[PDB]
Amino acid sequence: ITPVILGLPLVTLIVLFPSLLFPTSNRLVSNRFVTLQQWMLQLVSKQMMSIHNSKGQTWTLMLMSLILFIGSTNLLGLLPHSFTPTTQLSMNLGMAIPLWAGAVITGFRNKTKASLAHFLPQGTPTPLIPMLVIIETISLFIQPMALAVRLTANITAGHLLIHLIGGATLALMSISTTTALITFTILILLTILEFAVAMIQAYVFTLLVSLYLHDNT
Amino acid sequence: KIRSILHRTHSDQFLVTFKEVGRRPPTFGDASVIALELLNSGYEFDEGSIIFNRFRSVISYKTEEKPIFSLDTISSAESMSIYDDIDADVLRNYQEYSLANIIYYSLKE
Amino acid sequence: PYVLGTGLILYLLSKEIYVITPETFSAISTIGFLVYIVKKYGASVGEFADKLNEQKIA
Amino acid sequence: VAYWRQAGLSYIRYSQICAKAVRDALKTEFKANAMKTSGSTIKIVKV
Amino acid sequence: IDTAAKFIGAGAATVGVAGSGAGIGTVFGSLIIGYARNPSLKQQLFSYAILGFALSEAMGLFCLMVAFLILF
Amino acid sequence: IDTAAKFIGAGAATVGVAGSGAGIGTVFGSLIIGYARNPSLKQQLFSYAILGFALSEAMGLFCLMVAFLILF
Amino acid sequence: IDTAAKFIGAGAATVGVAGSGAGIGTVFGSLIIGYARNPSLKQQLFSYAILGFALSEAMGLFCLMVAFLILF
Amino acid sequence: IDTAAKFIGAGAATVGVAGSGAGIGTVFGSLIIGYARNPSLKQQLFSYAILGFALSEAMGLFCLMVAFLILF
Amino acid sequence: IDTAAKFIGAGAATVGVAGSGAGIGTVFGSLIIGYARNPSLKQQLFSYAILGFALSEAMGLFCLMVAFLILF
Amino acid sequence: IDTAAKFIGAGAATVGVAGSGAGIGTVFGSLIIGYARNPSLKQQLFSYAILGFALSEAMGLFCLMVAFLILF
Amino acid sequence: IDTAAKFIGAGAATVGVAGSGAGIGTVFGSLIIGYARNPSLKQQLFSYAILGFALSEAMGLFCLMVAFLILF
Amino acid sequence: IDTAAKFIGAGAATVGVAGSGAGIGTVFGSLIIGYARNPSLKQQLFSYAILGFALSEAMGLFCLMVAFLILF
Amino acid sequence: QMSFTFASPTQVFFNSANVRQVDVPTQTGAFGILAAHVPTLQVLRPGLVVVHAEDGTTSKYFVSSGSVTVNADSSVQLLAEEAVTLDMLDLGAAKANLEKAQSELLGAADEATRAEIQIRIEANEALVKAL
Repeated sequence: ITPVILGLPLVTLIVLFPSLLFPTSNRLVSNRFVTLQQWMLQLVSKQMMSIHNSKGQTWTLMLMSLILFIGSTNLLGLLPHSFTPTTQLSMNLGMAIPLWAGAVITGFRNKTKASLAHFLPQGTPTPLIPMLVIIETISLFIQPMALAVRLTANITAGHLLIHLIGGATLALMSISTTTALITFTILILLTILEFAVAMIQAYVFTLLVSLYLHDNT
Repeated sequence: KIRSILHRTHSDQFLVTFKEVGRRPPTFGDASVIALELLNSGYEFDEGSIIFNRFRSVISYKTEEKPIFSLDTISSAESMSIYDDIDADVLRNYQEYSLANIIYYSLKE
Repeated sequence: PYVLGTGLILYLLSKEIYVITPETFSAISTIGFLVYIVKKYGASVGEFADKLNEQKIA
Repeated sequence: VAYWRQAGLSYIRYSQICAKAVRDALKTEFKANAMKTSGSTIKIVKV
Repeated sequence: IDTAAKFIGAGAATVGVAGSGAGIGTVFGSLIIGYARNPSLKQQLFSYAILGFALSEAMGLFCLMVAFLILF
Repeated sequence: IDTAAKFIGAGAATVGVAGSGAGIGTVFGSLIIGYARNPSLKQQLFSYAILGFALSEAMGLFCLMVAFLILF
Repeated sequence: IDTAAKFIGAGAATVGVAGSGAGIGTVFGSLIIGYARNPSLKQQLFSYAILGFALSEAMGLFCLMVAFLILF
Repeated sequence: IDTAAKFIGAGAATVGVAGSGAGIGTVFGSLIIGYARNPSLKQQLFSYAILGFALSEAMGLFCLMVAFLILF
Repeated sequence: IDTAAKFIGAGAATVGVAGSGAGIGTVFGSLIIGYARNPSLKQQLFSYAILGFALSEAMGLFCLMVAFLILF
Repeated sequence: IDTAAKFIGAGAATVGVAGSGAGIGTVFGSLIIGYARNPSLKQQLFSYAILGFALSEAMGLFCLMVAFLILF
Repeated sequence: IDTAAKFIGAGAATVGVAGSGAGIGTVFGSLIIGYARNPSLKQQLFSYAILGFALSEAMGLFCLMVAFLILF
Repeated sequence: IDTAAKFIGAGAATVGVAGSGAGIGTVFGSLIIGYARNPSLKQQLFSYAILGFALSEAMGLFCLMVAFLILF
Repeated sequence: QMSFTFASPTQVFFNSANVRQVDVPTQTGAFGILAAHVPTLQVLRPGLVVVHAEDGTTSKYFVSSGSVTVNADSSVQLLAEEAVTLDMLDLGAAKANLEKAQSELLGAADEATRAEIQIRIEANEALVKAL
C-alpha cells in the first residue's frame, strides 16, 4: 500500500512546484529564489515553443504540460533504484491510459469510426480508398499509443540493464574493484548515451503526434 | 557618357562609373570586374536593368535594356525553379558569371 | 542552486531506502550523476546571462 | 562556392582568378593579348 | 516441447525487429540528406519523417506482438 | 513434436517481415528525397509512394499469413 | 521427426521473402526519386519499374512455392 | 533424425534467396535512376543490367541448389 | 527443454540487433554525405542525427530487453 | 546426433550467401549510376567493379567452403 | 539440454554482428562519397565517420557480449 | 548434446558473414560511384577504400574466428 | 546530337555544333553531357573540355572555369571562361606556377586569398594535369 501510494503523489509534487512558482513570479519578489526558479518555465517556453504553432495558440499550453510531465517523470526514475524494474514499470502502465486518452480527447471522442478525419485526411492513409484509411488507423493511433507506453519502457529497459549488469559484474568479480572497474566504467557512461538521449526523444514523440492531430483538426 | 547625362541628374546613386570604355575599347575582364563590384553593392537585390546601346549597324543601335538576372532571388523560386534540376547555388554563381558575360557584351555593344 | 542540491540529496536517500539497492547499481548511477555536475556548474553560469537580462530588457 | 561565397569569391571572382591564373599561365604572346581580350581594363572612374 | 517451443518461438519473431530498426535508419537518413537540399525543414520533409517512421515501425509493433503472444 | 514444431516455425516466418519493414523505409526515404527535389508532392510522386508501400507490404502480408497458419 | 520438421522447414523458407519486400522498396524508391529528375513518367521509366517489381517478386514466388511445398 | 534434419535443413538454405531478391531490385533500381539521367538505354546501360542480374542470381542459383540437395 | 530452449531463444532475440546496428550506419552516413553539401553542421543536421540515432537503437534496446527477459 | 546435426547445420551456413548476392547488386548498381555520370566505361570504373565483386563473392565462396565442410 | 542449447544460443547471437559489418560499410562509404564532393577530409566528415563507426560497432559489441555470455 | 550442438552452433555463426559480404559491396560500390565524380582516385579515395574494407572485414575477422572456435 | 555552344569571351569554339558529348569538368563531377540537357546551370571547374563531337572528336581544351548552361533543349552553352586549347597552355609554367603557388598559398592567408591560391594551385595543378 504505502510504497505505491507514496510514489504517485511524489511524481505529481515535483511537477507541482514549478507550475505554482511561475504564476507567483509576476510581480514579486524576486530575491535569489524566484528568479532562479523562473528559469525552469523559461526553458520550457523557449525550447518547446520553437515547434509549436504549428497547431495554434489554443492547444499549445495544454500539450506542453504533458511533454514536461513525461520528461520529469523519467528523471524521477533515473536516480532511484531499486525503482526501474517495478516502480517505473507500474508508472509506465499508470501513464498508459493518459497516452491512449490523449488521442481520444479530440480524435476518437468526436469521431471513433474515422478519427483520421481529424488527424490526417490525405497523407499516409489513402482518401480514395476507405479500406486503407481504417487499416492505417491502427498504424497512426491504436498502435502508436501502445508504442508510447513501450517508448518509456525502452528507457526503463536500457536503464535497468546498466544496473543489473553492473550488479552482476561486481558480484561476479568481487575483487575490489578490480577488473570489474573496466566494465563498470563503461556501464556508467552508458547512462548518458542511453537515458539522457532517449528520455529527450521520448517527449519529442508525444510532441509530434499531438501536433499532427490538432494541426489538421 | 552614361553618367554624363545621367551624371547630370544622379550621382551617388551610382556606386562607381567607368571610363576606358572609350579611349581604348573594353574587355571582358572589365565586365567581370564590374560584375564583381555590382554584387557587394547591395543595390544588388533591388534589381536593375541593364541598358546599353545595342548595336544594329554602324549608324544605329537601339538602346537596349534588359532586366538584371544577377539576383539569386531570381535564382530563387519562381517558375524558374521548375526549370531546374540543379540548385540555386551554381545557378546563383552564374548570376555572378553571367553578369560579367552580359555586362561585357552589352558594354561592348 | 542550493535548494536543488538538497532536493537531489533527499531523492538519493529515498532510493537507498527502497528495498533492493546494491552497490553496483548505485555506483553506476552516482558516477553517472557525478559526470554531469562539473559540466553543469559551468553550464549554469553560462546559461545565466540570457534569460534574466532578456527579461530585464523586454 | 567552396570559398566562392565561402571565403568570399564570386563566380566572378573565382572564375576571374582562374582566368587570371590562365593568364598567369599560358604562353606569353598569348599573355600579351591577355590584357587585351578579357583582361580587365575597367577604369573605375565615376563621372 | 510444449513448454520449450514457446521460448524458442518468441526469440524468432524478435529477429523481425531488424527490418524496422534499419527502415528507420533509411527514412531518417534520407531526411538528413533531404534537409541539406533545403529549405522547408519544418513541414513537408521532417513532418513526413514521422509519417515515414510510422509505417516502418508498424512492421515492428506487429512483429513484437507475435513475439509477446508466444510469451503470454 | 507436432504441437511443438508449430511454435518453432510460426516464429521463423515473422523474420520475413524484415523486408516489409526495411522496404517501407526505403520506398518512403526516396520519396522524401524525391519530394526534396520538388514539386509534385500532391499526386504523381507521393501518389506513387502509395503504389510502393502496397507492393512492399504484399510481401509482408503473405509472410504474416504463413505465420498465422502455423499458429491457428 | 517426419511430422515436425516440415513445419520448421516452411518457416525458415519464409525468410526468403525478406528480399522481395525490401528490393521492391529499392526499385519503387528509385522510380520515386527517378521521376523527380523528370520527365518520362507516363512512359520509359515507370514502365521499367513494373519490370523491376516483377524480377524482385520473382524470388518472392520461387521462395513462396518452397514454403507451399513443405506444407502441402 | 535422418528424415528430420534434412527436412528442417532444406528450409534454412532457402534464406539465401533473400540476398538475390533484394539484390535484383537494386540492380534494376540503379538502372531506373541511371536511365533517368539518360539516354543510352538500349545498349551500354540496360545491357549491363542483365550482367548485374546474372551475377546476383548466381548466388541464388547456388542457394537453390543447396535446398534441393537436402530435398532430393 | 524448459532450461534449454530459453538459452537458444535469447540467441534468436539478439538477431534483432542487426537492425539497430545497420540502422546507425544508414543514419550516421547520410549525415556525413549531407554535411558534405554544407554548412549546417551544428544545430540543424547533426542535431537531427541525435534524433535519428534515438529511433534507431530504440528497436535495439527493445531487442536487448527481449533477450534480457529470456535470461534473467 | 553426429550425422543429423550435420544436415541442418550446413543449411544455416547457406544463409551467408545472402550477403554475397545482395552485395553484388550494390557493387553493380553503384557502377550503373557511376557510368551514367560517365564516361570511363572500359578501364577505371568497370575495372574497379571487377575488383569489388571479387571482394563481394569472396564472402560467398568462403561461406560455401564452410557449407561443404559440414556435408562432405 | 543445459550444455546443448547454450552452444546453439551463442551461434544465433553471432548473427547479430551482421548489422555492424554492413553498418561499417554504409557509414565509411558515405564518407567515401562525401570527400568526393570535397574537401573536409581530416576536418568534419572523417571526424564524424569515426563517431559513426563507434555508434555501429557498439551494436556489434553489445551483441558479441551476448555471444560471450552464452560461452563462459 | 555436447558434440551434436557444436555442429549447429558454428553454422549459425557462419551467417554472420552476410554483413561483411554486402558491407564490402557497399564500401567498394561507393568508391566506384565516387571516382566517377573524379579525379582523386590515386590516393585520397581508393586509399580510404582500403580503410573501409578493412573495417568491414574486421567484423569478418571476428565472425570467422567464432565458427573456427566451435570446430576444433 | 547537341548543339554545342562552346564559347569563351575570346572564342566560340563550337557554336551549336553537333557534338555528341562534351565531357564536362563542370564543378559537379565528371559528366558527359550529350544533346539536350535539362535547364540547369552548372558551373564549371577548371578542367579539360573534351568535346566529343558527334563524330569521335574530342576537342581539347583546358578550361579555366566558367559555366555550363544547359538549356533544356538540344543546346548546351559552355561558356568557359578561359578555355583554351592545351596547345597554348604552358606546361613549364604549370609546375613552376605550382611551386610558386605553393609559395603563395602560405601567404594566401585569408581564405578569400587562399581560395584564389588553392585555386591557383588547383589551376597550376590543373595545368599539371594535362600539361
